[PDB]
Amino acid sequence: GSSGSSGIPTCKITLKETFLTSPEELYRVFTTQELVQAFTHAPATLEADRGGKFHMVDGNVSGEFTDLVPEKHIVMKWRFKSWPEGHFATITLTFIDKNGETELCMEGRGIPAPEEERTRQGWQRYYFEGIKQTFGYGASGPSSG
Repeated sequence: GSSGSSGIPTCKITLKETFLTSPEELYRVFTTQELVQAFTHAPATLEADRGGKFHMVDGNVSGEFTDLVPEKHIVMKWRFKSWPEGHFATITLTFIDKNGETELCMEGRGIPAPEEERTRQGWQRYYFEGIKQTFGYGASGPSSG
């Protein structure tokens, strides 16, 4: 290329979707291996614990729990099985109460630009798209999100 820059480029994946379930509920689907292997239908290994390891997509997506707040928010790493060495993304999820639904505010920063698109493309497809249908925490009709 024309521009010269050292290191690897990255991007941010800010996804804000709502769920037709209470925080405490979704608070498990993300902190419960089993629940994960349900919406992922693939060999997933989740360990609810500060520093634990969460694997999904048949061992294609792994990470590590950095912070865990009571039905409040969750901060962990996110990456693919084809990502560079020691290269993860800091993802900080948040569960909000809307009196029936839960607004999951995902904030990922550090996703490889080269895999940026791919990431987001195959991020919710399993994260939400999977649960929304699996557990039935999805809505219908067009919204002004």
